[PDB]
Order: sequence, then structure tokens, then C-alpha cells
Amino acid sequence: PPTAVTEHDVNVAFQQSAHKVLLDDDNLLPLLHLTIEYHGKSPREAPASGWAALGLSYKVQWPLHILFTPAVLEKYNV
Amino acid sequence: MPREIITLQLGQCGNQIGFEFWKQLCAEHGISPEGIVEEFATEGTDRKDVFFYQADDEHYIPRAVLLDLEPRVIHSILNSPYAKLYNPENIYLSEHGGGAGNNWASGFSQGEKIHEDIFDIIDREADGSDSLEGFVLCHSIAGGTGSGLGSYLLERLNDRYPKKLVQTYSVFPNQDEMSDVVVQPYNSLLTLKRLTQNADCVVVLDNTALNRIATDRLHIQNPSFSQINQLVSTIMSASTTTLRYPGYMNNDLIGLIASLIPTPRLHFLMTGYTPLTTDQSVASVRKTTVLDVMRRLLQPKNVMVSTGRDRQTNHCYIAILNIIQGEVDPTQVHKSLQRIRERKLANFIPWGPASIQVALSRKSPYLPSAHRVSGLMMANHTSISSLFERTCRQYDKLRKREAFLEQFRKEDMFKDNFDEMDTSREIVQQLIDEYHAATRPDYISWGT
Amino acid sequence: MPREIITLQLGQCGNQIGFEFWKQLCAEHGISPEGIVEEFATEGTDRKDVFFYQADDEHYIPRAVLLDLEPRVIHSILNSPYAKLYNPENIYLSEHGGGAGNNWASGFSQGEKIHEDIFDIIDREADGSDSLEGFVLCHSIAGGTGSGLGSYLLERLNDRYPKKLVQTYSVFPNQDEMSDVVVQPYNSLLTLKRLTQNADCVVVLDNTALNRIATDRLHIQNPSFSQINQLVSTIMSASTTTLRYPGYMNNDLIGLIASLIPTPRLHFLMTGYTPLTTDQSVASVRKTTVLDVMRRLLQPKNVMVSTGRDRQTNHCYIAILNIIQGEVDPTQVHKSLQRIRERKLANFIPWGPASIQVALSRKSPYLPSAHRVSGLMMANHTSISSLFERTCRQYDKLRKREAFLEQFRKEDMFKDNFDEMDTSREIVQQLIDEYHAATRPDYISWGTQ
Amino acid sequence: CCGNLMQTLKKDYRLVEYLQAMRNFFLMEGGDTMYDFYTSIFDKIREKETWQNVSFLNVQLQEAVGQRYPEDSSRLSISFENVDTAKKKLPVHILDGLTLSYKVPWPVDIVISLECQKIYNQVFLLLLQIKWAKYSLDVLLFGELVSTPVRQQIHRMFLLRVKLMHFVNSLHNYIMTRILHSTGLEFQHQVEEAKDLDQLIKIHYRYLSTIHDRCLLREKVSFVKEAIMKVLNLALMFADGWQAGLGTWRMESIEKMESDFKNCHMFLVTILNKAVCRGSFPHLESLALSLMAGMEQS
Repeated sequence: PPTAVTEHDVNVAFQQSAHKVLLDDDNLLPLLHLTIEYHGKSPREAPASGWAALGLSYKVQWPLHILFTPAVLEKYNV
Repeated sequence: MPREIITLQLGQCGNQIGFEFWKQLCAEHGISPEGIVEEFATEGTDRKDVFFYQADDEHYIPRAVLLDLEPRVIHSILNSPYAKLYNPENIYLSEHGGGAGNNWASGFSQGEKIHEDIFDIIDREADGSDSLEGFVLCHSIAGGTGSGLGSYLLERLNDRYPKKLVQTYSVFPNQDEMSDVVVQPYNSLLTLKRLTQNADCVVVLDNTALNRIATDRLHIQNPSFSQINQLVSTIMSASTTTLRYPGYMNNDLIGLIASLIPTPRLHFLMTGYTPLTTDQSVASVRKTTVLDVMRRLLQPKNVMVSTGRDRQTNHCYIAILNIIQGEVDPTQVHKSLQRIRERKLANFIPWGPASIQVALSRKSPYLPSAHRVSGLMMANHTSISSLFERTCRQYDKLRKREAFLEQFRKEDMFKDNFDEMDTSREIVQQLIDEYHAATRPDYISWGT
Repeated sequence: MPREIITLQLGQCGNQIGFEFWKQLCAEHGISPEGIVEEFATEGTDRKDVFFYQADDEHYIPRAVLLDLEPRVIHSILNSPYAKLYNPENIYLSEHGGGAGNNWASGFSQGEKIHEDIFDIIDREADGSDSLEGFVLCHSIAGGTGSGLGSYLLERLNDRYPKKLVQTYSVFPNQDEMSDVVVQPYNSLLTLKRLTQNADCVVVLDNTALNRIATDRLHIQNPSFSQINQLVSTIMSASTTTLRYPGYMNNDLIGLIASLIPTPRLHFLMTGYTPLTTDQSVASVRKTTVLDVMRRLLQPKNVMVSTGRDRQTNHCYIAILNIIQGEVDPTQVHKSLQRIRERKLANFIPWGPASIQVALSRKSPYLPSAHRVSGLMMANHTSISSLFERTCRQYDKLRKREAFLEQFRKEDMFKDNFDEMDTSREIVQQLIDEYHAATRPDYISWGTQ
Repeated sequence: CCGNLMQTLKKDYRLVEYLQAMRNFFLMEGGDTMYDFYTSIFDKIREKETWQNVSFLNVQLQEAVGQRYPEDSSRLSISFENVDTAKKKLPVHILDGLTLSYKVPWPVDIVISLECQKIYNQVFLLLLQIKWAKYSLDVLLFGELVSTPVRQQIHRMFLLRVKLMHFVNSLHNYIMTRILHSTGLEFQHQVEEAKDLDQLIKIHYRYLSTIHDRCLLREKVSFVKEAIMKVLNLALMFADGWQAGLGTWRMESIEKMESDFKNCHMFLVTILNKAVCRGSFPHLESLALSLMAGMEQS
């Protein structure tokens, strides 16, 4: 089940793999944020496994945020 | 981290294949002969770390091990412009330079003599690999060095790396040419034994098939060994493009090969290449569609494996994977699969679900591709048994003729008997029969 | 005030190294061959008093001491354009000019003969030094003059400045070339004895390792002693840039060296330099990142020490200090350290916490830097024992044959016996064992009786 | 009008020179002169000399500044108040009685307000305390420890001192480069972008607020400030034992100091972990990671 530290650990693991995969785009990695659930417990979203709690956040820059509407981002996340 | 692949080039034929493979890989990745990425190779989209190691932030060195029992070939490789491309710490060369004398038993004994040095090299390369998938061995099964040393190396790798994957690029002897190595079937038998017992997948490279393709398809009147090695390196490059250009699927070698080998014995793969053109026929870029591509691929002239015509067994494909590179329309791929099934252009196993897998892959960005669309076919086809049956027949003919066994009896592995060759021949016969069964519906009950 | 450093050049090799160092320092600081600051040296941010003294209102003289037992090298230095760079009152030259005959003991006896002059030179440099930290000795360990003079200088520095630190730039014998001086291992042993007992830090410069690095990194097939001295001078300049360009870190010698020497016995340092470029490859200013810099530094071809591949001992770095010069982003340094740890680019001691320290320093403003970013690596690595083990094996090979020992037997220190050499061999053996132990968790008890 | 005003402020009021001086003094950018100053102070403390003398401290400060920064030497003034060492057990905290004052000219004194001067002085004092701890750890001479007969215990104590020094140096470097140097570069860039005097004042106030946050001066970091003070007191006791040498520091006392250091380090790590998990100081995670970077997991 996901923990409050698991989100940080997962984002760190993603950055570490990116560097290992030589994905050195420091502009994309900060725009990409991995979401998970709080260890405290929806309550976290009470994911039975960390895989269920994994989400992606993307920093849309202006003016392109007009294109990546919240519903579009939600569909992309689904 | 990438799943690093160590390339092992063994004996004269294997070392030539390895050298041409490294040349092709360097050309595809835009790596200078010293292992440095060329300034024009600014497209960092290739995955060198799968097959190459970085010497610096810019210089990629192939994770390749060049192994010979004779110093002439290793020195000739070290005398090429690409001598500095490979990491020298991954190169183990036999000091005696005498080779194995085309004796498999001698090659195995030499491997045992170089066991410490070879395993030190292997361990050093493994420690330099963050997430090593396995080793790729390039060798001939007919000689002494590439064959005997290949069997010894396979045994020692299985003992030392029992949890690591072992893929081989095994150059099989030409079966249409009379081999001067009368003990080649013994060498071939030992290599097939080691692949059966200690390898998980054996990629068969038939020098007979290479010569046949060069003559009939490449319009090469006298195919050089170098030209065959360059064709093999091109084929390997096409097979590795999807590894070098990461995507949604087939992101690892084991993930790619898992679908092709249903059983540990069913590790005999057939190859196909696209676009297939005669050396003279490079000129006309045909706007081939995925349906047209598959149709040309379905022509035996476009398959990168020359399997004999078995007339007795209704040989069929066990599985097919098509890796297509270049501009591909998905609707054309769908129509291609539809037409192939409708036209029954391939016979599949009747005992289980079977299809032609299709992979679309990017081309290396550092290598300019002259072809809009390229393709690799990987297939498991029962007609490969006709090659295996021919190898078995040659093995039986040599054992029944005791041909060249006196030279093997000089080496400890074959000093007292050739029983390992006869057991290998029997295992290969059982393998041929099983491959024939896999062409049949009774494969569902095979091994029950 | 600057912590002044006296540079001691000992024997032929040491004096050549000192001469090339003074030439390079003068060029980097805009100091004329006469000791005058060039008009282009407008950056008054450098601490000349650390390395130079003022001889007159216009001439800055390096705090450099040129010491030889043979007059040829001292005369050649005094015949160079840099003759006026060094303070002449800090230069002691043996009147007899005969050298030590490749005998460390002879060099020591000559030092005793020049003891008064040498200590007068040292005191003159100390009075010219506002905040003298200690002495820097440049010498070869394989000869007689540089080795014996180095042992004498170490003894006299320990006697006069027993509470002050003594760092040395010690040129170690080439281990890949067969030395014609069969007693060089005896000379090397006596020099190691003096470094262990009377020096506080010995930087080993192996001419074989220098040649190997020149081949692999500078693409120099045969590094000359002059070329090695110029490379060493470049390294010293980079190490003194933080003295000449004061910054957040390494503003003092003790602050710089404190992180490198965990125990008094673990005083054998390995060095690294960055960027390492071949003379032809200066052309392309590569936008190297801190990660890229560290990766190039991590290349053995860029390490200025050729440690053998010990297959039996899992040699590791005891400590690493990275001195980075040039434009450095702190976030880039942090990410670089993170990636280095994640990539396990350095093996640490198993008996204690160890890491690669990274210091960012400004470059000297008076020296135009061709590189946006430059770097020094200081490392303590257990694989240096393989150099020490090789030196011990060479000593045993020479001592067991008593080869060329008659030249040392001419000098009183080795006239009756070689007990100083045997004690040196025993101390070096214990040091090698501890360095191998220092790669192991049992280093906590290493060196305990 | 604002462009002309900004030009006048830059040219006539030496604003860039004032910012460079601020870096030199409050951020101890004059590392050589401030190093010699703090070294003389730490030597006086080690010699148990009276360093808390405002006249002696001011004389030494004026000499140090006049040697290297004579123009700034007339604007910088240092006072020393005797810090009650019984309350401030950390030797770095002995300097807390020091009050540095800088003569800011008009109209620049409008920018360097008494509250701005107070914040600058707090930063200078923090830097001085860090430098004092640094020198105290660096000035530990091995010859001072050589007197004790327990070679194995002496070596273990030396290695523990080395480890503690490495940890403290990592924290100091984090503060100087990742906090102080990075924030200095950011401040310089913002000052370059400063369009008006009110904008410049706001930039300076933002810089000061950012420093105060990174200096754990915010209530939200009060627990972190206290943990840092505890670690500094442990470091000061370790430095005192190092200066007394192993002859005075017995193996039982060396082991006790090592145990206390390990316990303080564990407590600090747990506090940092709780703060990172709270997300309140995610940048400190990099500082926390750096302090745990290269430290063996004891």
C-alpha cells in the first residue's frame, strides 16, 4: 500500500532511472510530478498497493495550459 | 540502467562476425573508430548502453569481447581503425596463438586452460554492467576454436552465471559446401550439446544460408566471408534497432525473445529481413506497403534463413515476430495480418494459439537509412529441422566414418571417445523429431 | 594574511621541477622572469605572499628554495629566465657540485655538509614569510641528490618547524622504466624513511605514472622531465588558484588538507586533475556539466597516479576531495554528488564513512583560463599500496643483491650498514599493509601491535 | 525617472560595491581576511585568551579589514560582548556576543535599514559561528592527540573525529553553496533585474527573508534550529576533546563522545526525515541527503 514517503521514493526512482536512461531533460523532469497516496489513512486514496496510488502531474506552461485543460489532463491521467 | 549485452567473437569465423558486428554498430550509432560519438551523432536517441559502454560522457565503447585462440585474427582486429572503440579490459586473447586446430576437443581444453583469464574477463565485464542481461557469443560450430571454445565457454557461463541470460549468435557451418573440417560435425555436435543444455536460446547462422542468400539474392558470384559477416552484422543491427530506439514494447532483449521460445528445446529461431533487395536492386525504392512488405517477406527469397525443403514433414511456423522499421501505416499492417491469415501465407502450429507478431521500430537516428521501410522477421519454423536433420545426418556420417577423430583424440575432451558427439547427435535427432511434432497438432501432447 | 609556502627544489629532478613550476607560476600570475608583476596582472586578488616575496618595490620573488648537491642543475636554473624569480637568499647550492652519486645516504651527508646553509635559507624564507605554514619539497626519490637532499630537508624542517606541517611534492621513481641506479630502491627507501619520520605529507609523483597519463590523457608518447614538470606546475597553479582567487572554500591550506588525511599514517595522497585534455584537443570547449566533469575525472586515463590492478585486494578510495575551479552552479554540484553516489562511481573504505568531497573554487583572475570549468581531484585510494608494494619489491630485489650499495656505503649513513634502509622498508611494509587494511573493515585495528 | 534614479544609485552610491561588501562581510566572502580573523579568534579561544574584549576584537577586525579591504574597513565595525559560555555550550556560540556594525552611507542607509542591518548581522554571526566550528575542527592537530598510549583507541577516536568533521563540513558546504552561494547568485540576478528603488528594496527583503528561512530562523524551523544547536554543541565538545588530545581524552571518554555524536546524528536525521515527510522543507531534503551522503549508515 502507498505511503507518504512512497511518493518521494517513486519520484526519486524515476529521476534516477531517467539519469540511468540518460534522460537528462531537467526541464521535463520538474514539469513531471509523480503522485501517490499518503501513508496516513479518500483518506489517501487508500490504495491497497502503491501501484494503485501512482499518478502523474504535468506542469503545463503558459500559454499551452489552454490546450491541456483540466479535463484533458484528467483523461490523460486515466 | 540499460541491460548491457557483451558480444563474444570466437574463432576465425566468430571473430570476423564480431568485427563486422562492431563495425555495423559503430556505423549505426555514429561512434568514431576510437569509440567516441562523432560530432554529427547529436541524436542521442540510440541505446548504446544495451550493447556498448560509455568510456566518457561522449565516447561509447562496445561491450564486446573479442576472443581467439589464434593471435592473427585478434591482432588484425586490433590493427583496424576500430581497435580503440572496444574496451580493452573486455578483451581476452589466448597467448599461445596456436588456435584449437579445428578440433572442438582442443577448443574446449584451451577454454579450460584459459578458464581463469576468460572468467576474469567475464566477471570484469559483469561488474562494469549495471543491469547486465547476458552475453552474446559469436562463433563457428565447425572449427576448433570457435566451436570448442564456444562449448567450453557456454558450460562455464552456465556454471558461473546460472541466473544470467545466455543468448548466442551461433554461426553454423555451411551444409551445402563440403567442409574441410571432417570433425566439424563433432564440433557442431559439441556446440549443439552446449546450446541445448546450457544455452536458453541459440540463434542459428547457417554459413550455407549466408552463401545461398549472397549468391541467389545478393547477386554475389563469390561471397566473401567478410561480405557474409557484414550481412550478418546488418541483420543484427536491424534486430537491435528496437533495442537502440526504446519504445512501448520490446524494451528488453528477454522481453523480445520470450515470445519466440515457447519451450527450452524450442530455441531454434528462423530469421527474415526487409526490405529484401538484390545488391543491384537497391536502386528502385518501391513504395512497399505493410501488406506488400509482408508479401515480399513471405517469399522464401526474403527470409534470412535458408531452411532445406523437407518433403516428408509438413513443417510449419511455430511463432513469427516481424520487427518493421521505418514509415509504416497501421491500417496497412492490419490489412497485412488479415491478408496473411486469409491467404494462409504461413502455416502455424495447430496445437496452440499462434500468430505473426509485428513490431514497429524506429531507425537509429545517428545512421542515415537509405530505405523508407525496413523489417526484421523472427520466426520459429519447423522447417529449421531440415537444417537440423542435415546436421544430424552429417554428425552420424562422421561418427560412422570416424572422420578426423584422431585429431580430436589428441585433445583430452575427445581423447578416449567421441561419445559426447554421439549423444549430441541423438539429442539433435530428438530435437528434429520434436520440431516436426511442433508442426503437427500433437504438439499439444508433445512431452506428455 | 596569506599562509606563505616555501618551495624546496631538491636534486636535479627537483630543481628542474621547481624551475618549470616557477616559469608556469610567473606566466599564470603575470610575473616577469625578473619577478616583476606584468601590467596585465591587474587582478590584485591574488595572494603573492603565499608563494612570492617582494625583493624590491617592484619585484616579487617566489618563496622558492633551489637545493642541489650537484652544481649543474642549480647553475642551469640560475641560467634560466627564471633565475630572478626565486629569492637568492633562500637558495642553497652545494659548493662541491659532485652530487650524491645516486646515493640517498650521500645526499643526506651532503645536506649535513650544507645543513647550515640550508637552514639559513629556510630561515630567510620564513622571515620573508608573513604567515609561513611550512615547506614544500620538490625532489626525486630515485637519485642521490634529490633523494638525499630530500631526506636532509625533511630532517631539518622537522627540527626547525616541529609544530608546523610539512607537505612535499615528491617525484617517485618510474616503475615501468628499468632504473640504471640499482641502489635507487635503497635511495627511495631512505627517502621514504625521512618522509615517514620527518615529513608530514608526501605527494608521490611517479614519472612512470606521469608518462602513462601523458600518453593516455595528453597523448604524449614520451613525457619529458621538463614536460612532467610543466604538468606538475599546472597542477600546482590550479591548487593555488583558491589562494590567488579567494573563495568560499579552500581559503587556507589546513582547511584544504584536513578532509584528506583521516589518520596520521594514512597520509599517502592520490591526485586528479580536470579537465584533462590532449594538447591537440584544446580546440573544442565542451559544455561539460559537473556530472560530465566528474565522469571524465573518474576515468583512470585522467588520474595522475598509475596504481596497479591488484586482483587480490578490493582496493577502494579512503577519501576523495574534488576541487572544482570555474563557473559552478551549487545545484549542479549537488546533483553531481547525488549522481556519483547513485552511480557508485567511487568505492569507499569499509571501516568508516567515506565520500568524494567537492569544493568549488574561483580561478585566478590573473591567469586566463581556457576552460570555463577546471577541477582538481584529491583522493586517498587503497590501490596506491600497489605502488608501495612495487617499491617494496624493488627494494627487496636490490637489497637482497646489495646492488649499487657501495655508493651508499661511501656515505656515513650507509657506510657500516643499511639499517636506515631496512627500517624504511619495514615502515613502508606496515604502511602498505595498513593501506590494504584501510580498504577493509578491519582498518579500525590496522597498525595496532 | 526611475531609470535615471537607478543609474544615479548605481554610479554615485556604489550600490553594486555595497552588495559586494555585504557579501564580503555578512556572507564572509572575504574568505582570506575573515579566515585570518576567525583563526586569530579561535586561537585566542584555544589559548584560553580573552577574546571577548571588544577593544581587542575591534582592533584585530580593523587590522584584518584594512589589510585586504581598506575602503570597507572604514565602514565595517566589530564589537565583542562576552557570551555566557554556560548558556551557550557550543564553542561556535562563544562568538554570539560579537556585534558587527557597518557604516552604510545615505541614501544607501535607506536600503540597509536598522532591521536590514540586524538581519545582515545575524547572517554574519551565523557565518562566524560556522567558521569557528570549522576552524576548531580543522585546527585539531594530530600531535595534540599523540600523547595517549592506546594506539587502537587513538586511531578510532581520530576516525570518529574525521567522520564528525566530514559531516559538519558537508552541512557547512550545503549552507554556503546550496543556500548561501545559490541565494547570492539569485540575489545578484534579481538586483540586475531590479527596475526601481522600491523593487530593489523588495528584492533585498526577499533575499533576507530567504536567508532567514534557510537559516532556520522561521518559527517553522525552530525545532530544526534547536536540533542544529544541539549538534553544534556536540561538535564543540568533540573539538574540545580533539584540542585536548587523546592524552586528556581517555578511551572511555572518546567512546562516550563518539556515542553522543552518533545519537545526535540519529536525532538530527530523524528530525530532517520528519520535516521532509512533512514536505515543509523539501529543499532541505537535498541538504539532509547531502549530510547523509557519504556518511556510513551507522
